[PDB]
Amino acid sequence: PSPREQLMESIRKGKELKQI
Amino acid sequence: VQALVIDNGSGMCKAGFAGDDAPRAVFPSIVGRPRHTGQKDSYVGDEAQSKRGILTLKYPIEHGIVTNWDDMEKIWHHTFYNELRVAPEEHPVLLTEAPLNPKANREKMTQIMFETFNTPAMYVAIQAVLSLYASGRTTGIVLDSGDGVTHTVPIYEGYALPHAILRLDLAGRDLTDYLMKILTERGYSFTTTAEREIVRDIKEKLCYVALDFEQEMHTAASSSALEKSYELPDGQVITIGNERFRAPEALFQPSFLGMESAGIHETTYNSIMKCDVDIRKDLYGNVVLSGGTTMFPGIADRMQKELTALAPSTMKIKIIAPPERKYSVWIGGSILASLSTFQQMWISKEEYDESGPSIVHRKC
Ligand SMILES: Nc1ncnc2c1ncn2[C@@H]1O[C@H](COP(=O)(O)OP(=O)(O)O)[C@@H](O)[C@H]1O
Ligand SMILES: [Ca+2]
Ligand SMILES: [Ca+2]
Repeated sequence: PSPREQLMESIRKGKELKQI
Repeated sequence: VQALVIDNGSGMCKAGFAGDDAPRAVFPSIVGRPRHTGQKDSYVGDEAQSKRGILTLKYPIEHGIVTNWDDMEKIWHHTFYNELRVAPEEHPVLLTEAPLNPKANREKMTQIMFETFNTPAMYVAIQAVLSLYASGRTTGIVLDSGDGVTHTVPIYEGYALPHAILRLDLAGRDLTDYLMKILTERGYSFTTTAEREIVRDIKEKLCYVALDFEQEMHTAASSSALEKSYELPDGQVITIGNERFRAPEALFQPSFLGMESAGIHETTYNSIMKCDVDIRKDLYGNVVLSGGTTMFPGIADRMQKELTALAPSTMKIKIIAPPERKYSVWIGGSILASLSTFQQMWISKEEYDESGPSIVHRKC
């Protein structure tokens, strides 16, 4: 679909970030 | 291939690597210029402050908007070369900007990155929008209170609605200042910049927001339950009472600072009211607190109570105050720049060389 819609969807999914 | 994330705040610059949970560097947004001109050409952050007595100290982002680009280039140069120990020509750079940033300023950020720092790619994101992304939302309203500025930002699917953005020139700096003024009643004399730093620490450790100010004032007048001790660097111990909730009360009652502004609660409501009725349910149900000044214990409940008094009776209000909200702008940037789906969003040098700085408008 739209590149912006895929971005929005991945932001809603969330992600783990590397602990520093 | 690490992207860099730079959050240029009115008070503190936060910098690090995309994919990381926290910035590698946090330093004051100050540039120091020698008064005598006779040894380094400029100093940035902690070093500028440690030599304050021989430098002309500059605050180029005092209220969230850059007022001096040379000072800004110096902050960026210090971020890359001294703080992160990176060559900016080797990394995509994600920069943050204040909401309602003038179109000319977005162009200067873009030009400086490609022309002065030779970045292979860059992107400019609104701070408040990054805070919403940090909480896993794409629609919502952000109350971002930092050091020199507070903004209320309604967001619909990643787009900050500019007609609905409101700004208050009231934040942490004003609260610290107010606290020094009110602490004189206890015979305390905080005047020097080093003493201003002690008071900022008292604010950050012992201040809170009262659920009902009038009631809280009665409690402190009737008992000693709210009195707290604080040990100064010298070793001397001081007591703080109603000043604990009187200083943050200025966010809700700007008249305490001698300001005619509406409080943070009414500003949030005014922003919601500037938006289409169809998305208001989504705004009230997603109120995201961001920035150091929203860190106060009790602030979320106070916002819930205040907003409930202004909102339609049938409206479900939800306040989201993550415990890491002091760095949520940075965290959102780290998430954004390390996402696979974001990789095609970057403004490349090739695109910039073809279009000039104006490309930021079409891309960011
Ligand atoms: N725990 C805390 N409680 C209250 N205020 C805080 C706390 N931590 C930081 N602050 C205040 O927040 C401000 C810095 O917040 P920040 O969002 O980083 O600002 P900016 O982006 O404008 O530089 C300062 O005025 C600081 O004293
Ligand atoms: Ca900020
Ligand atoms: Ca007022």
